[PDB]
Amino acid sequence: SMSVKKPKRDDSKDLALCSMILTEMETHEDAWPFLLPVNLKLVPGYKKVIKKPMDFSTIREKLSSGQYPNLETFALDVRLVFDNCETFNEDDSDIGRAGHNMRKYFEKKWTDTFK
Repeated sequence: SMSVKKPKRDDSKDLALCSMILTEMETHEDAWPFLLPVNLKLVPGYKKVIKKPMDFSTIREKLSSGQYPNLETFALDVRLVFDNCETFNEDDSDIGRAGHNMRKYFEKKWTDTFK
């Protein structure tokens, strides 16, 4: 509350550390469905159904330009990419499997870097 704060957790390396995680997600062999925005002209239904499209290149640009206020808003966008994927793709598809795999890969790196 006013003049009552928990001890100050050091957040000075968060930017650099999120950048490293995102590099690792970008270079994963199963990243290919997620590297670029879904083409809303060429994929029927996507625009209407997925209210908030997100992809790795859009996260990279937001990160590099100071549009994440803290590490939690970064994680929310990464999770949005996988939540979108699950909304549009059957589990038993190459893309649906890719999204599950990448979500796991991310959540481990997230815990090991910060928790």
